[PDB]
Amino acid sequence: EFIPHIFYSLHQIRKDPNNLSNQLETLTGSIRHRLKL
Amino acid sequence: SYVETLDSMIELFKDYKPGSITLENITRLCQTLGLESFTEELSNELSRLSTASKIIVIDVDYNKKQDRIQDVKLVLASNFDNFDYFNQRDGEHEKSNILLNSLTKYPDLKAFHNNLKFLYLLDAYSHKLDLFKYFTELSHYIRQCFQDNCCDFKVRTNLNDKFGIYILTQGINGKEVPLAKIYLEENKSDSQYRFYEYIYSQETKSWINESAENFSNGISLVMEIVANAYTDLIWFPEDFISPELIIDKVTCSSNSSSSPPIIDLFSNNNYNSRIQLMNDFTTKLINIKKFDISNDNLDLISEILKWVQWSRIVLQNVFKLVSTPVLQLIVSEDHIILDTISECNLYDDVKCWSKFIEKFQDIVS
Amino acid sequence: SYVETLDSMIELFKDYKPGSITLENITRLCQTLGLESFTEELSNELSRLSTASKIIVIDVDYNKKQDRIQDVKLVLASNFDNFDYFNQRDGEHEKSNILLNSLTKYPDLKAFHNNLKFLYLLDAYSHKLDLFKYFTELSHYIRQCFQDNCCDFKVRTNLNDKFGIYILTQGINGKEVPLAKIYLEENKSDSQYRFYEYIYSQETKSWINESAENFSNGISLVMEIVANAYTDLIWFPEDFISPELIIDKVTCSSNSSSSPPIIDLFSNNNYNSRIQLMNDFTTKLINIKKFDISNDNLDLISEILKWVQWSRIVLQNVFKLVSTPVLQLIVSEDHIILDTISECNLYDDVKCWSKFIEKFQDIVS
Repeated sequence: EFIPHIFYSLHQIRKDPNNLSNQLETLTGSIRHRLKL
Repeated sequence: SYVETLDSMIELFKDYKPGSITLENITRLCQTLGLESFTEELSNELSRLSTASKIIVIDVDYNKKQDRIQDVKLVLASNFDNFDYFNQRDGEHEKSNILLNSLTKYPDLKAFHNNLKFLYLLDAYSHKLDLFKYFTELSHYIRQCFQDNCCDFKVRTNLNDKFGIYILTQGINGKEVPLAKIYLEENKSDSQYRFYEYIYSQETKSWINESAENFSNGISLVMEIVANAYTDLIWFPEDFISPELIIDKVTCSSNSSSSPPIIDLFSNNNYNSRIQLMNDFTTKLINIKKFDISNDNLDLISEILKWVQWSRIVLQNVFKLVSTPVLQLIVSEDHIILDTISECNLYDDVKCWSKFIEKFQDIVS
Repeated sequence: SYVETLDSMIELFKDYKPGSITLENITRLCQTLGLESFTEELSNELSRLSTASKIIVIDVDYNKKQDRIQDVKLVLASNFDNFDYFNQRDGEHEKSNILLNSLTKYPDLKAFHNNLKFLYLLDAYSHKLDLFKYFTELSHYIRQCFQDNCCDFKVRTNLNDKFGIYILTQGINGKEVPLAKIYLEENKSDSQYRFYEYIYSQETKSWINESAENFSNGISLVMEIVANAYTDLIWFPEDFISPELIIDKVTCSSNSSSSPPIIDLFSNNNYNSRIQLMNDFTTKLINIKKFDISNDNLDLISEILKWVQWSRIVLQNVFKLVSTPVLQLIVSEDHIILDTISECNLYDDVKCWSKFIEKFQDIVS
């Protein structure tokens, strides 16, 4: 399953941009992983 | 400008994708507002999410078996326990809770987020000014001010699962129609802006500041005009209200030629062939959505509402009737004259305005 | 002392022979209070007596054929038109006019004179303190103060064709019983006594003086205890309330040996043979009828009423049961102990007091 994970990661992006760049980069990498699969 | 743009982008993302109603998204939303949050297991079937700030405590009961919110309770740590968080419906014995409704009747957290931002605003800016007390009492003072000034307006709190003081008029079918919403907003322009407690005195028939020592900083009392929506927009003379009291001017951004439909109707020869229209406006018409009515400006509520009502009953109907494909029709800021046949002004009663429109419709039809 | 004695004799004559209800006696009564009076002929059958002062205007309609008063209207020249001069009866659609009732239901002018003296007091002492406005609003502030303090007292205005704020309790049969009457009286002791406006703030849950500039001189807010009447008298510890707040101390004049029936019950061996009574009062018991509750003393209303209610439910019933011809009964100022079996104190709920009296009655019977 990639659809709910994409949704959720999308929402903690749009909820907390104030996270340090580390979390943003890691989470974007996670979304790139899910759409790659 | 980077911080202001980032905050504007964050506000846009919060509004564009509010998230689904889940316990985790409610907890994350509360934490994003700086609210302290903990989860307790009340039973094998029931979990409570409790969220707290300086004054507010919100308990959210969650049924683990049904995947649904069961109850929501607001508790204040103020000496004022009487804060109305229920919807005012005439004739229902069940006061419907705004916070519970915002989590059960809506598909997303947008309704709940807006109501929580309002409670958090009162919490952050309440001290010796208690804004929970003052905002509750203000609805009674406005209701009294209208009784004393013979204004045919109804005051309700909390309409359609949203916090606010709503000002209603009777519509053509006896249905109540919202004209304006009064609420508190953060003053983005001046953090040093002093917001005082103003009470409507029955004895003087005026607003009075009883306690000039009781103020909050960085908050404004806002009057928002509830458009039923370009023909349903309310237009004001540019000099009707001081420009310092205008919070939201709808700038027609310079790439769509929407004059007021009123001014396009002075420029476009597509009239009823029975009417010669004459413009006697001295000022430009501006679209205003939000007014600052803080402090000494509370007297303006009745004047703004009379204009909004006159503009809806008279001006908008005159424009609708003239625009549908020789008597002289003079239209000014405060008066309308149809040759020697009929006139009405802004200071006449609503019954005179209705009689003017009936006669005008009989001539134009 | 001649003027004070003459005024006391004049008050005594006014109270002893109020006069019959006739147009001439009503006119003379109004003129004796310094009210301007004129008589108009409205018709061959109807005459109006109009009486006026600074703020009050009273029209009395008289039917010449029936020899009877037909109507009475009060009009205020204040910006406050909402002064309640009707009796508050639950469930009657006809608000019965106090002034009209005082002239139609009573055999004499005594009821009308007392109500007119009260209106004249408000008229004389109203200025920027408007006492008509303040006295009307005070009934709402007291009602709120009891809701916020969880006091089981009902507030009514205008009971039994008399002006006043009446405080009622539920009696044993669910019948409402008056405990106290709040009203304004002339301050005979100090003409310089400043009477301020005090508002009950919902936000602070306290009485506040919003406008220390709004005062009247030579008036006091009086709380009178409504005795249902020597066993029905309410007795207070001498140190319960500051002696400066006591307007009317019933001095047992030195020629009738009426101790409090309570103190005679510590001296007289005619007890129920099952009870050993122990007195643990540290102070003397005094009979107080009237309290000054002006200004900062408005907080005392709830404390005085709790004492009056506790004294009626507990003390008076304990005394009745002990006096009707071995367990130790300790009676103190704020607590009563029946050996190890049952206790109650002044700070317990009314339900605890009732349960104590039921158990005490079961033992003593």
